[PDB]
Amino acid sequence: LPSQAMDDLMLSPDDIEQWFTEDPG
Amino acid sequence: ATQSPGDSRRLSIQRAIQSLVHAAQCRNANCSLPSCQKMKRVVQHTKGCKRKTNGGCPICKQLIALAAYHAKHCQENKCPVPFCLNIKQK
Repeated sequence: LPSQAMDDLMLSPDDIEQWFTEDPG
Repeated sequence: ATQSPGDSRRLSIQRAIQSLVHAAQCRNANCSLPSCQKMKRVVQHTKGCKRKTNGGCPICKQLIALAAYHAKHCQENKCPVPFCLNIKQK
């Protein structure tokens, strides 16, 4: 499945990335 | 170079999405990737929230962003992600 694509699509990634992987230990 | 605004921007949203997608698709609230939990919970924060976009809680927003702008490219109508197979209703 095309999950990956250029960041031209997507707006500021800033949030979900932290939700993807922040460091909670 | 691969992507210079972001191979790191992209790859980071790509992961955001892959996590998100996974988190969408993964239905194990005790998957313990709590970071999977989390993304999932983010989807799930988002949807149990309606202030997501309406108010301005952009987890969902950057998740709608994430999900939709994802959606926009994952041609699928059926399994995991928030606005993915709901934006993807054509």
